[PDB]
Amino acid sequence: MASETFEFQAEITQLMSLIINTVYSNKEIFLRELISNASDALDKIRYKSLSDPKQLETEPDLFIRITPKPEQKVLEIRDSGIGMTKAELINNLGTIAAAGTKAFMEALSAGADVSMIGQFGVGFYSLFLVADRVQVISKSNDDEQYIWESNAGGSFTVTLDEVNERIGRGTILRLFLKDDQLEYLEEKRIKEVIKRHSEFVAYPIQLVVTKEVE
Ligand SMILES: COC1=C2C[C@@H](C)C[C@H](OC)[C@H](O)[C@@H](C)/C=C(\C)[C@H](OC(N)=O)[C@@H](OC)/C=C\C=C(/C)C(=O)NC(=CC1=O)C2=O
Repeated sequence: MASETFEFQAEITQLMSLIINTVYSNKEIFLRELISNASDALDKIRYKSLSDPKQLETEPDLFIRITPKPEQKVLEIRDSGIGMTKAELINNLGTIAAAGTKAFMEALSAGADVSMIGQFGVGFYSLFLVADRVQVISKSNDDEQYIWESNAGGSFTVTLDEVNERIGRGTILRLFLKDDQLEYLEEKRIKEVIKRHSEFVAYPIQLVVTKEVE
């Protein structure tokens, strides 16, 4: 319940500020980036399990799941991958990405397409193309479930999770969509973005759709 507050390394702050404010036209690339991250996390729990099969037991099903939450203007991207500990959330989302953000920012200033962001290993931050706030909710086998929260400002919070559904293992990216990016809540649009940029994914991609019965 009591949150802890941390400062972003200056370079990450710089990268986020640029992305949340950019008028780049191909914002849909965020979904490919987050699906790729989900796939990586799943690769890692699968590989870890080769020599430690009990690691799968916390969530035997390996999947990527996409859930639009229209009333809240939220889009969730979930995986049952390896997940992240508290220390991992703090270090990797707040500091380790710093250098990668610098080289990528230099490439941007030179004319690189924002879509290159994954090749510089900082594609997580592409979520700010469509969202002005994010909660990363994560459960590693090695720690409790935690919430990392950022609004692209210079600081982020980490809080022990006593408010969200239990995930057996893995991560939820909960995107709070900008008012002009609500198209990414629609089933039709989501399918077309997946089919276009994520053709070769080794894991099931599940879409959770809410429909009124008549
Ligand atoms: C190859 O590893 C990747 C790294 C190196 C490093 C951070 C990996 C991380 O180390 C603790 C875990 O091993 C890994 C399993 C966790 C994820 C991929 C998370 O995604 C999900 N769904 O768990 C991702 O998002 C919340 C966290 C950070 C992503 C960043 C900063 C990024 O921008 N791009 C990156 C994409 C990557 O694939 C990246 O830096």
